[PDB]
Amino acid sequence: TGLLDGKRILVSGIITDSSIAFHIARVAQEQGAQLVLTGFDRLRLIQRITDRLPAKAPLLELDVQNEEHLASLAGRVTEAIGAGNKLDGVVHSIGFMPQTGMGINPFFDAPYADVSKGIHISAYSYASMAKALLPIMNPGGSIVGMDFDPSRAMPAYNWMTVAKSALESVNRFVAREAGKYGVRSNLVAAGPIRTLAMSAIVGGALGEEAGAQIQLLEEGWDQRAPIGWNMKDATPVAKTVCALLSDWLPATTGDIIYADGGAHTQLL
Amino acid sequence: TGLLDGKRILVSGIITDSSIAFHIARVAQEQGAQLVLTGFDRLRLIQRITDRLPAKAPLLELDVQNEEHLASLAGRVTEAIGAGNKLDGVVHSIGFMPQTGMGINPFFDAPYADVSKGIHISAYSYASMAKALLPIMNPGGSIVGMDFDPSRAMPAYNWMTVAKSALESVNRFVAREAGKYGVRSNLVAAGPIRTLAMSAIVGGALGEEAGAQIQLLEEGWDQRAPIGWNMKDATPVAKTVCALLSDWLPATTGDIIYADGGAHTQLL
Amino acid sequence: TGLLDGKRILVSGIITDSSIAFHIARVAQEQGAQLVLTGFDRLRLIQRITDRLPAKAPLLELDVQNEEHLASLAGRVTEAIGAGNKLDGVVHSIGFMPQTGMGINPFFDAPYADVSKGIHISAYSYASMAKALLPIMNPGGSIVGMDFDPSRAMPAYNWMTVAKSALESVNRFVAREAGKYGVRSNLVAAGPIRTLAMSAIVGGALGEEAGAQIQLLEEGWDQRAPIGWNMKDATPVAKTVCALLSDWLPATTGDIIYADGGAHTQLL
Amino acid sequence: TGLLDGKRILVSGIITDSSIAFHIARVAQEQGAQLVLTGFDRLRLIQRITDRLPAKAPLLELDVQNEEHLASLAGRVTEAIGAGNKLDGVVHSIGFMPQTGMGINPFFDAPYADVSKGIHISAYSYASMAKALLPIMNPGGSIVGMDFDPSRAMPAYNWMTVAKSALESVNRFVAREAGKYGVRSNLVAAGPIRTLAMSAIVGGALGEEAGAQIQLLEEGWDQRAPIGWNMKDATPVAKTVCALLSDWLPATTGDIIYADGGAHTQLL
Ligand SMILES: NC(=O)c1ccc[n+]([C@@H]2O[C@H](COP(=O)([O-])OP(=O)(O)OC[C@H]3O[C@@H](n4cnc5c(N)ncnc54)[C@H](O)[C@@H]3O)[C@@H](O)[C@H]2O)c1
Ligand SMILES: NC(=O)c1ccc[n+]([C@@H]2O[C@H](COP(=O)([O-])OP(=O)(O)OC[C@H]3O[C@@H](n4cnc5c(N)ncnc54)[C@H](O)[C@@H]3O)[C@@H](O)[C@H]2O)c1
Ligand SMILES: NC(=O)c1ccc[n+]([C@@H]2O[C@H](COP(=O)([O-])OP(=O)(O)OC[C@H]3O[C@@H](n4cnc5c(N)ncnc54)[C@H](O)[C@@H]3O)[C@@H](O)[C@H]2O)c1
Ligand SMILES: NC(=O)c1ccc[n+]([C@@H]2O[C@H](COP(=O)([O-])OP(=O)(O)OC[C@H]3O[C@@H](n4cnc5c(N)ncnc54)[C@H](O)[C@@H]3O)[C@@H](O)[C@H]2O)c1
Ligand SMILES: N#Cc1ccccc1Oc1ccc(Cn2cc(C3CC3)nn2)cc1O
Ligand SMILES: N#Cc1ccccc1Oc1ccc(Cn2cc(C3CC3)nn2)cc1O
Ligand SMILES: N#Cc1ccccc1Oc1ccc(Cn2cc(C3CC3)nn2)cc1O
Ligand SMILES: N#Cc1ccccc1Oc1ccc(Cn2cc(C3CC3)nn2)cc1O
Repeated sequence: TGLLDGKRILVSGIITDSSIAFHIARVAQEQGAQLVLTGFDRLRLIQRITDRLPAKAPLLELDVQNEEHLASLAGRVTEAIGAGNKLDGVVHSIGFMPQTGMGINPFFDAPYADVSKGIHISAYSYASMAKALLPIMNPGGSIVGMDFDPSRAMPAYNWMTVAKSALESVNRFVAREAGKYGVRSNLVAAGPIRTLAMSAIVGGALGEEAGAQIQLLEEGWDQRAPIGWNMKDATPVAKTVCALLSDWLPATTGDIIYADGGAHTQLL
Repeated sequence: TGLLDGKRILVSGIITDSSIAFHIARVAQEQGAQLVLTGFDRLRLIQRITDRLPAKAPLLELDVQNEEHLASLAGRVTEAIGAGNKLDGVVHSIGFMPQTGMGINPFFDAPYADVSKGIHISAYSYASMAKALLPIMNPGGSIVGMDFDPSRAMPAYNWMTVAKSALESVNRFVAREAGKYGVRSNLVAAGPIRTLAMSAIVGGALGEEAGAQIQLLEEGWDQRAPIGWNMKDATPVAKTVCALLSDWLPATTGDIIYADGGAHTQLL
Repeated sequence: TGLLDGKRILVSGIITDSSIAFHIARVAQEQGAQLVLTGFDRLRLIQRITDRLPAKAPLLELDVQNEEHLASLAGRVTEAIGAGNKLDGVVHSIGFMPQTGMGINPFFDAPYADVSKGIHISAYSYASMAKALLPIMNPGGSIVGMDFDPSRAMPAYNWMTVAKSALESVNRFVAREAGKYGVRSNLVAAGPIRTLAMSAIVGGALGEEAGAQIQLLEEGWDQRAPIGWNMKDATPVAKTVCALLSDWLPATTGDIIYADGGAHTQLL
Repeated sequence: TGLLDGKRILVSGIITDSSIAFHIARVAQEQGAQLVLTGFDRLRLIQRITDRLPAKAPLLELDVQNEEHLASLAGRVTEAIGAGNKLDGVVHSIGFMPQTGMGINPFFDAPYADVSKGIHISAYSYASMAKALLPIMNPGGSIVGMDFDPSRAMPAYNWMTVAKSALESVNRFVAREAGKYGVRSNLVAAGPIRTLAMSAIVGGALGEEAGAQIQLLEEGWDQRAPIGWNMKDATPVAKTVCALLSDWLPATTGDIIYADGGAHTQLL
C-alpha cells in the first residue's frame, strides 16, 4: 500500500511546519516509512513541530559544523532504530548563508569567512552526512538533498547560488562513494516554497530593489511553468523526494530531478 | 497497493519481449494499470507477444506516419476503454532510422529523404501522438517518451542522435500544450538495453570499426555508472517510466529523467 | 594587420543589408579576407546588395535543397578562386520554416511536410554544405553556422526551435568529419537581430498574443544581458563569427559560442 | 597588426615556464599588449621566469588570501602603469587545493579547513580580484579566468572539481558586476596541460590506482577531441584567452569558452 512501506529514513532540516523537510517527513510517514529526525540548535522548538507529524519519531541533535556530532551520529541513529537495523534513506534538507552573502548586500562585499560558513553548511555537509551515514545504510538505499537551480545567475541569491553550484558537484562525488554501498545520491531542484529560510533572504527588511527583483523572480515561476507553480504548497516537492527515496527510480544517481513545474525548461 | 492503481494508460512500441515498451507494459499491469496497446505493421506478431503480459489488453494498429490512423486513434481508444472514460497516461516508445542514417554508413552519405523519415517517426510523432491523445486525457495525466542522451556526439548513432536532439526540443513544446490539459510530458533517457532496435544499429553485419566502437561505448556505461548498468535488464528503465506515469513526480514536466545508472554524470 | 588576412571564405545567406551574413561578409573583408558569396532564389536582388560590400566578390547560386547545385558547388567555387587554391572558411547563415511551423499557428497544426522542409534547410544543409566543401578546405580551416539557443522552449519559435536543436546535434557530427581535414565546425548562438527572417516570424500580420509574447521575449534580452543587447546592430555577432574563422580559437570545435550579451547566463 | 595592440593587461598565475599564465603572457606581448604581472610567494623565482618573456613587465606580489595585498593592489597597479591609465584586461590563472582534497586521498577524508582553503584560492579570489580591479578598468575591458570542465565527476580531481563548479557560478555573478563598468567576465575551460599544478595532483608519488585513472582520463582527451589535443602545448589555450581579451568576442559574458579540442562535445 505505502510507497516507502517498511523503509527507515533519516530526515534532517525541520525547523517549522512550512519546512520543506516537514512536508517530506509527513509524506514519508503517510507512505509507511519509519523516521529518524535531525534538528539543529532549537531542539525543544523542533520537537513541538515534530510532535504534529502523523506518527512519532525520535529526534536527534545535528549541527553539521560540529565534528563530534558527526562522529557520534551513526551510533546515535543505530541506538534509535535498533542494533542490526539500517537506514534505507537519508534526506539532507539543510542550508545557511550569512546575511552578507545574499539579499541587498553587494556580492563583492561578502567576507570569505561568511561565504565559507555558508558553503560548509549548504554543500560540504552533504558529503559529511553521507560519510557518517553510508556505513549504516542498506543496499538499494537513497540519499537525497535539496537544490535550487544555480545554472544561471540571478538577483539576490548571490553566494547561496555559488553554494548550490558546489552542492551539485559534491552530489556527483557522493554518488561515486555511495555506489560502493548499492546506494543512490540525488538532488531535488525545487521551485520557490514559502519557508523560513525564504523569509530570511532579504533579511525581510523592506522596500529595497532586491525585494522587488525577488518578487519578480518568484512570479516568473508560475508563468513559465507549463503546469503552474504554487509557492504555498510544498507537497509536490515532498512527493518528488519520496519518489527518489522509493524503489521506482532505481537507475538514477549523481543526478538532479526538477520539481519546479517545468519552469527551468522554458525561457518564457 | 498498486502505483498505477486505477489508471488507464496507452503503451506504444511493443515489437518483441525484449522491447522497452513490453517491460513498461508489464510493470504497469503489475502496479494495477489498465492498458491499451499500440503496434505497428506486424500485428499478429505483436499480439502473440502481447498475449504473454500478466493481463489482457486491447491492441490497436498505429503507424505514426499514417494520417488516417492518427485521426481515428482517439475514437478507437475511446471505443476500447468505454465512452465517458479517459486516458491517464501515454507512452511513446517508438523510433526508426533507415540504415543509411546509422552504423557503418558515413554520416554525410545519408540522403535527406531517409533522415526525414527517421525524424518523422522518432521525433515528430511525439507531437502527433500528443495531439491525437490530449483530448482524451484526464487532468493529472502523464505522457512519457524514450530518449537516448544526444548532448554529445558519438560513433554510429549518427542521424538518430540528431532525431533525439529534435525529440528533446519537441518534448519541451509538447509540455506547453499538455499543460493546458493538466497533463505532464517527459522523456526517460535510458542507458543501452538489448532490444531489436539495438541489433539493427550496425545492420548487425560484421567485423567493422563501427561495431567495435559500439561495443566500447556500451561497455563504458557500466564502468562510468556509480551503481552499475545491466544492458540485459530493462526493468529499471520500466520502473522509471512508471514513476513518471504515477502521481509521485507531480511537478516535473518538459523534462528528461536519466535511467542510465548515473553514467551521464561521470566523465570517467 | 587584418584578422583574416589572406584567408579565403565562403559566406552564404545574404538576402538584404540587415542579413547577419551581410555583416559577417563586411567585417571579414575589413579584416582582409577574400570572399565567395552564395545566394538563394533572388540573385539579381542579392547582387545589388552584395555590390555595397567594401570589396567585390563572386556570387554563386545555392539552394541547399537542390542536389545538382550541391554537387557542382565545390567545382564552381574552385573556378571562382583559382585551380590550386582552397577555402579556409565556410559560413552557413541560412534558415527557413514554413509559416505553419512558427508564429501564431498552433504547434500541433504544423504538417510534417512543412516541418521537414524547415529542418532540411535549417539543419541538414549544415552537413550537406560541409560535405560539399570539406574537400576544398585547407587544414586549419573553420566552418561556422548560426544558432538561436533552443535549450528551452519559448513562444512562437515553435518548430524552428526544433530545427535549431537538430542543427546543434548536426554540428557535433560535422565536427567529427571536419577533424579529419584539420578543420573546426562551430555555431554562434546570437541574440535577436532585426533581419528579414525575424520580420517573417509572425508573418508580421498584427495584434495577436504571439506578437506581444515575441516583443516581451526580445526585450528580456537587453535586460538579462550584463553588457546589454542591441537588436539593431549585428556587428558584435559578425565579429564573433570572424573570431571563429580566425586562428585565435584554434582548440574549439563541435561547439557553440554565445553572442547574446551574456543573456543565456542569467535567469533574471 | 597586434590583436591586443595598445591594451594593458594584468596576468596572474606565472610560476614556471610551463604555466598556462606564462604562455598567455607570451602570446599577449607578441600581439602588442602591455603587461603587469602578479606572482605569489616565490617572487625572485617568478621574476627569473618572467625575465624570459619577449618584453619586460612589472611584477607585483599577490597572495589572494592576503587582504592587505588585495586592498593595495589597484593602487600598486596604477603606480606601475601611470596615473590616468587603466587596465583593459585581467587574467586570473590561479588555483590551489591541499593534498587531502585531491589525488589518492579519499573524497570523504578531506577536512573542511582544507576544502575551504582551496575554494578561497580557486573560486572566491575570482570575485575578490574583480572587486579590486574593476575600478581601474576601462569600458570594453575583459576579465578571464581558467576552468577545467566540472559538469561531471571524475577520478582524482575530487574537491578541485567542487571548486571549479563554484568558480563557474562565481564568474556568472562577476559578470553582473562587471557589466556596470562595460567589462566582460569569462572562463576558458582548457584541456589538460602539463604544468606544475598538474604534477601535484597525485602528489606525484607513485603506482597508485588514482595515477592510472588520471593517465586514462588524460589520454581520453586526444581520442575524443575531433581535432586532437596536445597536452604538451599550452599555445592553443593561450590564444583562446587572448581571443577573449580582444575586441572580437564583444557580446560574450558570464560564459565559458572550451579550449579542449572539442573533447567535451563528444561522448566517445
Ligand atoms: N524554500 C525554497 O524555495 C527552496 C527551494 C529550493 C531549495 N531549497 C533548499 O531546501 C532546503 C531546506 O530549506 P527550507 O526552504 O525548507 O527552509 P528552512 O529554514 O525550513 O530549513 C533550513 C534548515 O536548515 C537547518 N540548518 C541550518 N544550519 C544548520 C546546521 N548547521 N546544521 C543543521 N541544520 C542546519 C535549519 O535548522 C533548518 O531546519 C535547503 O537546502 C534550501 O536551500 C529551498
Ligand atoms: N534499447 C536501448 O538501448 C534504448 C535506449 C534509449 C532509448 N531507446 C528508445 O526506446 C524506444 C524503444 O526502442 P527499443 O529499444 O525498446 O526497441 P524496439 O525495436 O523494441 O522498439 C521500437 C518500436 O518502434 C516501433 N516503430 C517503428 N516505426 C514505427 C511507426 N511507423 N509507427 C509506430 N511504431 C513504430 C516498432 O514497431 C517497435 O515496436 C525508442 O524511442 C528507442 O530509440 C532505446
Ligand atoms: N536574426 C536573428 O535574431 C537571429 C538570431 C540567431 C540566429 N539566427 C540565424 O541566423 C541565420 C541567418 O538569418 P538572418 O536572421 O540573418 O536572416 P535573413 O532572412 O537575413 O537570412 C536568411 C537567409 O536564408 C536564406 N535561405 C533560405 N532558404 C534557403 C535555401 N533553400 N538555400 C539557401 N539559402 C536559403 C535566405 O536566402 C537568406 O539569405 C539563420 O540560420 C537564422 O536562423 C538569426
Ligand atoms: N594545466 C591544466 O591542465 C589545466 C587545465 C584547465 C585549467 N587549469 C587551471 O589553470 C590555472 C593555472 O594553473 P596551471 O595549470 O597553469 O598551473 P601552475 O602551477 O602553472 O599555476 C598555478 C598558479 O596558482 C598560483 N597560486 C596558488 N595559490 C595562490 C595564491 N594564494 N595567490 C595567488 N596565486 C596563487 C601559483 O603561484 C601558480 O602561479 C588554474 O586555475 C588551473 O586550475 C589547468
Ligand atoms: N535553507 C536554506 C537557505 C539558506 C540560504 C538561502 C536560502 C535558503 O533556502 C532557500 C529558500 C528559497 C529558495 C528559492 N528562492 C530564491 C529566491 C530569490 C532569489 C533569492 N526566491 N526563492 C532557495 C533556497 O536555497
Ligand atoms: N527504436 C528505435 C531505434 C531506431 C533507430 C536507432 C536506434 C533505436 O533504438 C535504440 C537502441 C539502442 C540505443 C542505445 N544505444 C546506442 C548505441 C550505439 C551508439 C550506437 N548503443 N546503444 C538507442 C536507441 O535509440
Ligand atoms: N533564417 C531564418 C529563420 C527562419 C525561420 C525562423 C527564424 C529565422 O531566423 C531567425 C530570426 C530571429 C531569431 C531570433 N528570434 C526569435 C524570436 C521570437 C521567438 C520567435 N525573436 N527573435 C532566430 C532566428 O532563427
Ligand atoms: N592551479 C591549480 C590547480 C590546483 C589544484 C588542482 C589542479 C590545478 O590545476 C589543474 C591542473 C590540471 C588540470 C587538468 N587535469 C585534471 C586531471 C586529472 C583528474 C585529475 N588531469 N588534468 C586541472 C587543473 O585545475
